[PDB]
Amino acid sequence: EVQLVESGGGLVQAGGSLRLSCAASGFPVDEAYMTWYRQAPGKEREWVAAIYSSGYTRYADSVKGRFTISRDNSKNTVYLQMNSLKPEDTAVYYCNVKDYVYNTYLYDYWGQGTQVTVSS
Amino acid sequence: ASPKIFGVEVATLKKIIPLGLMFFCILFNYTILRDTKDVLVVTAKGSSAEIIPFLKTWVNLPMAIGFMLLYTKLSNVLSKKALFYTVIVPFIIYFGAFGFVMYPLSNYIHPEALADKLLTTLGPRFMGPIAILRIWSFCLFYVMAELWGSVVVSVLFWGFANQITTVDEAKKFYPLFGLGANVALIFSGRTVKYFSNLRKNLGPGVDGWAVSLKAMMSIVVGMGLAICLLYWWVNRYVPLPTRSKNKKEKPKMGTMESLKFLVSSPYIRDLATLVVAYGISINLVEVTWKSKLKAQFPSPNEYSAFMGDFSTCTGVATFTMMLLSQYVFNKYGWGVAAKITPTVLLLTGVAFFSLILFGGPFAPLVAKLGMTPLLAAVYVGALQNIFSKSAKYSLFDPCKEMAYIPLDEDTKVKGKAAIDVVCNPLGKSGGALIQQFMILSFGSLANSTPYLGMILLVIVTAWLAAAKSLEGQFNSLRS
Ligand SMILES: Nc1ncnc2c1ncn2[C@@H]1O[C@H](COP(=O)(O)OP(=O)(O)O)[C@@H](O)[C@H]1O
Repeated sequence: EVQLVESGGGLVQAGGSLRLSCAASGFPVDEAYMTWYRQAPGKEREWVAAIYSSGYTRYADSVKGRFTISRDNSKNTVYLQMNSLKPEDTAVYYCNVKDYVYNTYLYDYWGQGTQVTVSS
Repeated sequence: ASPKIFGVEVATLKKIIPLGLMFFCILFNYTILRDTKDVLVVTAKGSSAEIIPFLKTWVNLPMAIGFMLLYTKLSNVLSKKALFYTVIVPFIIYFGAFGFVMYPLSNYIHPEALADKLLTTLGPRFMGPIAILRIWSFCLFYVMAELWGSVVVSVLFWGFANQITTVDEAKKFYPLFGLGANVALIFSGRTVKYFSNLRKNLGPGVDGWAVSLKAMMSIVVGMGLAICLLYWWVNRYVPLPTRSKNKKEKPKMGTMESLKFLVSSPYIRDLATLVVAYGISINLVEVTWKSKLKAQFPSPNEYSAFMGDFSTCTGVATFTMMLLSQYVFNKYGWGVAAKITPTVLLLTGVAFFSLILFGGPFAPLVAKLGMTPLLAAVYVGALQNIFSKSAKYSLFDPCKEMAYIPLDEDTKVKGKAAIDVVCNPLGKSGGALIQQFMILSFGSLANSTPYLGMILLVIVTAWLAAAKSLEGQFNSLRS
């Protein structure tokens, strides 16, 4: 019954800004380990950002400083604020709730993704 | 023609006034330290309140055992005067150095990158245990702030108190020592909140919590030096009784079977049972409460201001209830006063857990009081700890120290040093071990709160079953 629906993706110019939204159902986002991935055609799926139940945030080096992952408890939503968008940020962004211990994945729920395109 | 100001001799006044003023300064520092140590490890980046279950068992527990062995080894190489300074001066140097030197350098010495690699390779359940390696310097401050309350409050002070004070003065002025040292909590709590309020001067750049932490650690040194000056005065201008002992000096050469002697007694076997049951239960409730605290106050300064307010409230409640105890004891008895603390802790803990569990549906009243469910949990847990800990300081600690009277004069000295140093950390580490097993088994601590309540009832129902065992034996060394 766990579902993740993504929104906010669209066309922006280089250097613009977007805010991807992750509406979650079936679990509270404050108790979950939430991540944002991105996948561009021709490349493998790349991890972008991650937020923990403690509120601790981790970012990839290619997005560190420009992207910011957060969450709204009341709305049960996880946000990815993407600032200073480069044309290399064009990909399908996937929001993912996940749990694992060392290599045993207890559960792994993905969204259907949202397309982000940065023009030039 | 010795004067008797206020009906009390001016020779005893020179002994009691600087002694309750010292225990004021001792609990003034601890109120700053035990508040800051939670602000430091809970509100750090990459850490949560789930570090506390792992801090207390793997870091705070063996360092308390390590200090016990060092303090016992130091007791037979240094004088009584020198033993006080060589224990309390390193504390003063550390906390002063931490404020001015070690905290600004935390960004350089904290392995935030290696820990983020462990967090991904090992997953979300292990944020707590990994957080010990992220902020290890803040974890060292935690154990030193924990050792201040266990050694300076309990071992250093009461060791010096029970030495210069006779049995008659110890029955008259010890209750006043707790009263005046809760005014310390009221004043140091106001001190913690005042110096936690972000100046907002130089909003960018300088860390707001860094200037806060330096001002407080300066007071810890200044109020800590006052302990050393108040100690130099009583030892130079107050006649030390040097009361004659009854036992021989031959009890010595004991480093490993001193513990066997202390465990052979079925008396200490129940004293320790109580001192562990409290600490197991208090941990089981307070780690969850502090998780709620981190959820509510994420910045170090918000958390520190709340801890100052909470310390002031704890001081006022403990003052009131140390006034009420000197009637509860006389009217009811040691056995009833030893029942109050376990029962109040159990009821407050189950009320807190039945709000974390069964309060979501009962959100109407939470909104009625103009609060969020998280803020309601924060305040209910704050009242839990206020009531439980004031109950402790006012009846359980009096019940504890009212049970060492019918013993030898050398079993007590190194026995209630042992009981404190490795039974308060031991009890809190048992509770922390329970909570950390449940963290590594169920994921988060929020998934473990239904089982925290069942274990809370089991520890309390043995807490009472061990108080009665000590009651039926505290009564049988009397008519
Ligand atoms: N406000 C206080 N009033 C009286 N005693 C205190 C106070 N705070 C701490 N103490 C004593 O300091 C000793 C060590 O404190 P601590 O280990 O922090 O225990 P606790 O956390 O249960 O208060 C305990 O015996 C405690 O009773």
